[PDB]
Amino acid sequence: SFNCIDEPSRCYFHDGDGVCEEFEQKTSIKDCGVYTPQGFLDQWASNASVSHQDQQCPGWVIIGQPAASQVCRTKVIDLSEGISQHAWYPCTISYPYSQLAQTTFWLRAYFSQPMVAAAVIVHLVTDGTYYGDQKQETISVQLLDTKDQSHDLGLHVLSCRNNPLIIPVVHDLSQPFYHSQAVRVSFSSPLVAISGVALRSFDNFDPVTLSS
Amino acid sequence: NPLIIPVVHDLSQPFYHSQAVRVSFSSPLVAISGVALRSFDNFDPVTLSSDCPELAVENASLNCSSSDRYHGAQCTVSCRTGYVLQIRRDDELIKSQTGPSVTVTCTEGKWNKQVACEPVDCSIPDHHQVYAASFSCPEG
Amino acid sequence: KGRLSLQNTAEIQHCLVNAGDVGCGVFECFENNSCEIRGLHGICMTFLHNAGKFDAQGKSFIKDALKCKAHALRHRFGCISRKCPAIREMVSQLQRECYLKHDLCAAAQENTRVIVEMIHFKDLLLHEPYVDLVNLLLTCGEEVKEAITHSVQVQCEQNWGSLCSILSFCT
Amino acid sequence: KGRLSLQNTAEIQHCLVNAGDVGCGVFECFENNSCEIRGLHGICMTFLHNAGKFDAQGKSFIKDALKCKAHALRHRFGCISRKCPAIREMVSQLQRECYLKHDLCAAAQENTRVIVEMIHFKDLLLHEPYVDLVNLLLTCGEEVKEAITHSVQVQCEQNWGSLCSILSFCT
Amino acid sequence: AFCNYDGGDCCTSTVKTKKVTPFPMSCDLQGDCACRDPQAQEH
Amino acid sequence: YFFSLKTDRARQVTTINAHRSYLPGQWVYLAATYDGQFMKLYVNGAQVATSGEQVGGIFSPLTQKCKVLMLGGSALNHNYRGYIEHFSLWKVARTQREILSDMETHGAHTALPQLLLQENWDNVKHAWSPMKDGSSPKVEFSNAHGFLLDTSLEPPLCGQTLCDNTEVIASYNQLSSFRQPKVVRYRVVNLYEDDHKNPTVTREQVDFQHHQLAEAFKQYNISWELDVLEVSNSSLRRRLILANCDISKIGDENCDPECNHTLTGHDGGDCRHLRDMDCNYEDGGECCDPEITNVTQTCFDPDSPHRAYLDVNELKNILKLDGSTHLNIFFAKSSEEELAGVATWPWDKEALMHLGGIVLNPSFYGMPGHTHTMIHEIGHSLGLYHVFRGISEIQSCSDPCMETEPSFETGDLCNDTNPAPKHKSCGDPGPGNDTCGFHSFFNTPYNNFMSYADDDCTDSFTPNQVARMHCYLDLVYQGWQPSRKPAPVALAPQVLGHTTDSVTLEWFPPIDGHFFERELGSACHLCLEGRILVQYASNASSPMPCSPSGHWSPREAEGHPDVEQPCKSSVRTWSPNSAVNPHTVPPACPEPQGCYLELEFLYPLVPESLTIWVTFVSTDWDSSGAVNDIKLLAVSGKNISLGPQNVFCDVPLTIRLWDVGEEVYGIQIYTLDEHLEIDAAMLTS
Ligand SMILES: [Zn+2]
Repeated sequence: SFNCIDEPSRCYFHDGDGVCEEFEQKTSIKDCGVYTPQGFLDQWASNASVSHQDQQCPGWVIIGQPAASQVCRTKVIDLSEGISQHAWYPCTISYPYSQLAQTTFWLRAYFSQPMVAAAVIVHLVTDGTYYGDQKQETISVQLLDTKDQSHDLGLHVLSCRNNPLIIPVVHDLSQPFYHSQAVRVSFSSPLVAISGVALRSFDNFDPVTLSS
Repeated sequence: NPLIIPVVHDLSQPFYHSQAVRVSFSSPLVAISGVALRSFDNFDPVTLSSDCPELAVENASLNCSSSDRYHGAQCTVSCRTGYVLQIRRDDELIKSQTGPSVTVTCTEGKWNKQVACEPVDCSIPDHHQVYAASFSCPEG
Repeated sequence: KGRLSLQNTAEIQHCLVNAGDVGCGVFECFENNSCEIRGLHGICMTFLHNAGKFDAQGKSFIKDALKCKAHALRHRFGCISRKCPAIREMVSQLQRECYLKHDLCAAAQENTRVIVEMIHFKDLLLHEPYVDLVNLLLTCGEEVKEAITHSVQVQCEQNWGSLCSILSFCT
Repeated sequence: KGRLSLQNTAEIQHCLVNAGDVGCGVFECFENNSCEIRGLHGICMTFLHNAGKFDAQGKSFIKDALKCKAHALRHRFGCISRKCPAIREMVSQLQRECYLKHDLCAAAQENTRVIVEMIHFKDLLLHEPYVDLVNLLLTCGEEVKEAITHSVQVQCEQNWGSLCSILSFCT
Repeated sequence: AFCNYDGGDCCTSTVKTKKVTPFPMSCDLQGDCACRDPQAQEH
Repeated sequence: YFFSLKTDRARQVTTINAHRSYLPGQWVYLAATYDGQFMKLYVNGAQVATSGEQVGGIFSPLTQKCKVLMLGGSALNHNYRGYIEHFSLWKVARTQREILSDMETHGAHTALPQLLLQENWDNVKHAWSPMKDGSSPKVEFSNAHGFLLDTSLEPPLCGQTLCDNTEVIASYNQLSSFRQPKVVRYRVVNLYEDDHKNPTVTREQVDFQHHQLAEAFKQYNISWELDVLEVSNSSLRRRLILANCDISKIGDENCDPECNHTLTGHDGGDCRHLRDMDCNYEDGGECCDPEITNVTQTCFDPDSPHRAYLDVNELKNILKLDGSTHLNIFFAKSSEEELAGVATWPWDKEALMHLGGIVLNPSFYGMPGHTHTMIHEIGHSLGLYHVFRGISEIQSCSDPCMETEPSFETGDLCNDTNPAPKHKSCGDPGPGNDTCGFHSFFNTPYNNFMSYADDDCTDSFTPNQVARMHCYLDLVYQGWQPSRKPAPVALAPQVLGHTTDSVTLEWFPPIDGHFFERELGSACHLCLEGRILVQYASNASSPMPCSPSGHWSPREAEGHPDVEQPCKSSVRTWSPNSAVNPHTVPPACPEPQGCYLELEFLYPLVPESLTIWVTFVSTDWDSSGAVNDIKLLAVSGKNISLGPQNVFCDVPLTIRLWDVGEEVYGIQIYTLDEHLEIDAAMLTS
């Protein structure tokens, strides 16, 4: 985990550096973004709409590939920093009102190119673990499509090691395919902050245009 | 009388050519008249997996020379000093980390992105700048 | 849990009218019900398990008592209010009037050692017909009462040491 | 279930050395163990729940008894054989030598009405330290024994009618 | 204040265990058995 | 190492870390740069981490006189322990080339306007002032450029010794001068009664096994000199000796196949399906006293003075042989018996001690059907792993190394050894889902001795496994071979510099690490380059916690530190709560002094440094230091006291000793922690 870039060969450490290289794409997933497999293609959300939109945290931060330079938050107590410029957490509802009222927040992100869903990538800057509250929180990754309701995928817990959490789309081949259009992410804890959602598809074939 | 078993397959796993079906049971009274296998009559997925208007952005520098705004008019948009870039995408497939600038491309008579060079937002002065003083910003 | 509606009365009624009144089939049907009247089937099985220790008079008493209890359970279960205290009252009343009319005291004075040494401390406390049989049996003879209190003290020394150490002597 | 190993002897030891000997924190830590020695925390809670009914002598006795019990429990839990009979032996021995040296019989003689009506059936039948306290208070005073056995009889009429109906009179 | 606030046992700043454990479990911590000493660190 | 920054304009303090735990005995040229956009940290000349969040100057010029610069600590007493050699602060940001130039020129630097401060400690009071309540640190003599060639080679991610390095094992492969014929002396321990009539292994078994051993190694330049040692003791001979049977599971009710015998009571009745010959399941001394019946018949008490089962380590403790001049072979009957006893690796602390050797089965030693299973136990004693170590002995598929490809630093660490699973049948095994990363194996080394195959299909060693055999006989086993040829230089000399007329070259020390002539009956095998004696703990003692005057003898806290994971709790360390019986609650250590470990050193010397490998600490502590106190003993009885030190899980504690004018023959480590795990100690003279 070093690289030397001179004729007298001065060297530097490239894992914690903020610049991605050509060789670093297959090795450091934490600096060059999510590593797409060779048989698939990732597409990130566009025209993402949120629920508790405010002046402090707007809803256009989900657009595009997020910065992977943001480290995981271990038992984060406060979110008064400049985290909303590169992420999104609910700001209208604070800690005690969310803890007592037990409300719900959602992120209804749209997409641009209608393709099938092979996996759903959700990249978060934190696991939502509180300094006092040690109880784990579980989020739900729904999925929306054109001219139909949904195709549910289940629920998942947050892991710091898997910050770009991947949801395998469960689908039976006896059922006909569907063109995924939007992704809805719902969570009830206020400390869940989403940096960006994605959608994995096939760059080889599209199974909707043929099975008309 | 025919029992249909939906085949579960995760789309992250690549497809495979199913060749044989094993049916195993312990009750002696099971009588089977025939077993089938459902496939796609259309495709084999193993061999497959073997004029835009002029755009103006405030507080920026449109240093691009797309003289003809046809399908493929590549332009570059960069904000000025003290201004950060906001992107609201419309139609796109892949993204690239351009940096402080961005590339906006023409597609079907509309631009693929909506960029906006919003000014940077300084914090409201409460503490940490002047000790024991009152701050009254008249502008913003 | 105060009503016998949790378990359907139709299936237990079909079980009662399908089985015979000679064996413990009626007590096999009645033992699974909503109200906790469990224990009659255990009495029917244990009385027919230690029947060889009794004499001819005792075995005739066992046959007559089980026949009267089965005929009464098939008889007076027709019109009765569906609640657990009423079911407990009618079960205790049929058991009392069946055991009093067939000379339980005569069978006690025949052979009391079998009738006081084959009882079990486990499931005696939680079964009401067992408590009914115990508190009806000791009013026959004073020696039978002394033997069953000796058995209770032996079972205290076996299972629960609380009442042995506390008030072993009354006054 | 004969070993205390199933509950880590490290976490309960950490809980013992982390808490203080004034309150019921040691008995709060001690209740979750592999052997069934539950009941000391109930004694500590019930003694510190109805402290207003006791006088100054009774309150001083309660404070000194809980202080000595907490100090002895934190002291002699260091080196002991890991088996449930040894745990019962050391708990009962510390309870006996703590109650005897602080004049439990004097607190029985001063205010008996609070100390004999505080026992609850089904909370002493399955708890060994409650049984130890009950028999020590019974041996402390004759009228205390009479009052606590009257409470035992009222609770037998409340809960379990077996030993009331069986050997109400001893001889 | 007549009995010197029970030697400071009702106030957290004057107890070696840094906790308050009143004699009745029924007394509320902000009522009769509360730290009402102004000389403590509560004020 | 970390470098934190928070300017007056900014709102968030940001830290920059390093990429590795710091070395507690190496000179590090730490360099922190900040230009205005990116702050960078250089550890020993390489850029480790750079952050670009801080912008602007660090303070306004109006508050210039208010900022202060502190060295070695802060106002909240965040004190530093170590040496500071050449302080330097610049008024401008220097790039990496200037950092390396200031490294290579040391402190002999001229005056520059960018050069704010360049302090070499010849007059501290001219530019620095101590605290008015504190005292100035002491000035000593040290050299940062002490070595211009690093003589330390790091072992790989799943290696253990010096010869597991990539460039040292290859020198024993290409060259042929390192594979000369070598004679290794070894012994066979034969137990007899007091009448010289019954052996543990017959003489014809030893005669057949010696020729079969020399036949399989004569093609690899290895010869074995056999010296059979016979010990006559009827107390040891008549009783059962077991090797794989642990002593803790005998008292535990959990069953285990290693302890299941009629002379063990079938794990004390804890393995039989039924749960005097049958009423002895754990008669309270009635069946163990010799006046009633024989002790070896029906006694299985784990705390009896005389019992039927005997562990091999207690047999080695009773015998107390010499392992520095011979290889000891012992015998033990075991219920498992699929393999022999657990051999001692050369990188263990028991490589040359009396507790080390090869434990075999006496009913298979010398038999023609199981002759080769000693040879495999030779290969475990000579530094060779199993061939399936990179596949079968993999606890998790996210391991640091897993032999999916042949390499010199993965799995078996041999290129000729193909990856293979755990197989018993000869030839290439069938496919399965047991392997985590492969399905089809071709050219599996079934012919190698390291597989679990039978006697017929094991014939020869791969030529990449003879380099390790000829390496470990020079590294660890130099005292075994009677040849006076010293250990050779295992690495080629490196060219340091040159000019138009001369070229300067340096080479490594020889591979065994000895810097002096190997003279027996002296301390010359522990001296270092520069007349420095470095020694470990020879004798260790600690009081029993459940006894008033027990004073049990710990064993795992003596030798060199051997822990695979330096923060996970292990079994090769000394613990206060490990001294108790498994059926006894461990007591808490006393308050004002705590439980202590008394270590004793073999050679009493005037100490210069003391290093203690504290392995595992509890997550929370009452005092700030886990080790409460350290008392240096003396030959004159003056206990020199030292206060608490803050230990870390990974980095060993290191203490520099000033003004100790008396020789120290041992130390005492007083701690209050229940689960503190001391592994080793070292007294650098
Ligand atoms: Zn092996």
